[PDB]
Amino acid sequence: MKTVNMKTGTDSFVGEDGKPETKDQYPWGLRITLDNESLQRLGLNAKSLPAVGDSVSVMAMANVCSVSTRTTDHGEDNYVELQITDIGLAPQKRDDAKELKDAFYPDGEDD
Amino acid sequence: MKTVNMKTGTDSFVGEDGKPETKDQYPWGLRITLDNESLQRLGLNAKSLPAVGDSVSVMAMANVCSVSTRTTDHGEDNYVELQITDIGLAPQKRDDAKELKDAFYPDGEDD
Amino acid sequence: MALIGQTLPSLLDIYNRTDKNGRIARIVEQLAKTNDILTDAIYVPCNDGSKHKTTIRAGIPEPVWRRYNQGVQPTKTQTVPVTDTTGMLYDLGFVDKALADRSNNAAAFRVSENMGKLQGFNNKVARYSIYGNTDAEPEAFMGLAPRFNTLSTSKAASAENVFSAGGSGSTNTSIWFMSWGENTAHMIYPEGMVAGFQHEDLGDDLVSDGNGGQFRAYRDEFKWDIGLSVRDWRSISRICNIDVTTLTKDASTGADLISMMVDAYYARDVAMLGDGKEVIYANKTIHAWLHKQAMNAKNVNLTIEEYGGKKIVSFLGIPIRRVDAILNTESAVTA
Amino acid sequence: GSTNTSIWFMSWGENTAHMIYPEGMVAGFQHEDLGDDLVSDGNGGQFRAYRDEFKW
Repeated sequence: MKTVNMKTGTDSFVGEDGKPETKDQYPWGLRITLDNESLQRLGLNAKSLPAVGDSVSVMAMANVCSVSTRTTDHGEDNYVELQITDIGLAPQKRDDAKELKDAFYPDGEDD
Repeated sequence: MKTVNMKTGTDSFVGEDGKPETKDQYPWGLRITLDNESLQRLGLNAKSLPAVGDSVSVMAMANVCSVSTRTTDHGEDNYVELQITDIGLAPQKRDDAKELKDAFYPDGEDD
Repeated sequence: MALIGQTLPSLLDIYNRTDKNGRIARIVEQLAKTNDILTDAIYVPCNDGSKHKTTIRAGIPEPVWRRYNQGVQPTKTQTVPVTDTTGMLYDLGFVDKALADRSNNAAAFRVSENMGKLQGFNNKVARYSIYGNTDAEPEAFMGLAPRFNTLSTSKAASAENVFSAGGSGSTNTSIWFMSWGENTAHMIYPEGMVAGFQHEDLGDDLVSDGNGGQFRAYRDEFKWDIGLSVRDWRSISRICNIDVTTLTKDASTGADLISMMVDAYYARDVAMLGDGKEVIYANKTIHAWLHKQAMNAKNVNLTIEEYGGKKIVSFLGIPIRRVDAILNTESAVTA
Repeated sequence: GSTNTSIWFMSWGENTAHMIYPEGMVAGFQHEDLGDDLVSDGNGGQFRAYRDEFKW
């Protein structure tokens, strides 16, 4: 789980942006209840951060965000209210690490 | 008849072989009973000969091969034990000819 | 010139399965090389639409000695939710309505297809019932891995062994045994395989994208959804064992032995009573080996006329069945 | 690092003494009244509740 929305890879090179990728994520709605997800395999070192966003098609407002350090396998949780588009995730920043990326949708926790 | 496997043409030019391209004819099996085929139409000049080989996914191991001389329209027959990859055919050789190779599967024959 | 690794049944199949002196099918039927497994499990649907919650608890501390007047303070027991996920998996087959009718009658053909697909299916499901869990979901088991406790809960449920190597992952297999009733959960439809359906329409053909397509066919598929439960971390047992050096040395000798066979059994009861059945699992090889080595115990035996001990299906008694594990994994045991 | 455990065995009849009144885990007592608060001192309090204790 699941196609629509997005899958890995994205990915992560020695230096990457993060605004990509995958629309459809759709531009109308609100929300107040349940879940989301995000993880993957082999990190390398230090600085990283996901994010979100919303509008129609492009720019440029709002956030929720998160931050992590290096480890292999992780996760935070679900979103809040939104304008409506979620270009998210929007990773960053440094390191090297070609490592695949991530995905989202229902979970699914550890035993 | 039929798609998967081989199709014409290659087209066996001046100076090269025709090991290309089929990837893959799969890599597990053995073979001893039924038939195959190979022929085409216009040639140009002199000695040509096909062959076959196989390995695990790439190259290179044993062979079987055959020999023929100049004429238009032909055909020989089958194969003995092989692992599985069959990069064949592998035609040759010299003079100056630039047209059309063959394909394999059921008869065939004449009337 | 052909380009591709053959999806769909090329004529090679229909000519190997074939039909000579007629006929209909293969003399019931074709046989052979696929291993066998058990499980053969218990299944349950789970509230709600997924997950399954449940709770367990994390410590219940602590009363203190009252000193005649003062110290008490309210005390509070806590808990935590738990249960996990699952996923579906399936294939589908295709034929060409023409070729399956040359030669005649496809019924036997398709029946052969579904039986073979079935055996491969079960093979894969048992293959991933024990390993995995770090990829694109379903599902999870291995999560007893770490060797010692305090870094996890492991410990008592792991019983364990010694040896192997820290710089060489070769090889030594492993043995499991646990009790059913710590179920396997499924989403609200029947249990396993169920396929079991029929379709006859038109392609579905040439890809990318694919400059056309269009041909008629005769096809269907087989789906499966499952998801084990943990329900409780206990009533389960792991081992590390041999390796084949000592596994051969153990003919009747005693340096690196089979003793854990009892320890694991005794590492259970609280209770936590639950519920009705238990069973021990082997990977063949260790099965026969255990038989052959157990015959020669200088102690309890003496038999009658005569050897060699009529399999093992007891001990003690809790019947044991055989599954397919593997002969190479990793260390991670006792400490 | 031993750390070695041990095993025991004795007999009952070399009893367990309890102070001239009931025995074992007793209670089992409920009532219903108010708080009370956090520490120092802490606030106003007074809110009906469910109370109980077990002594030994």
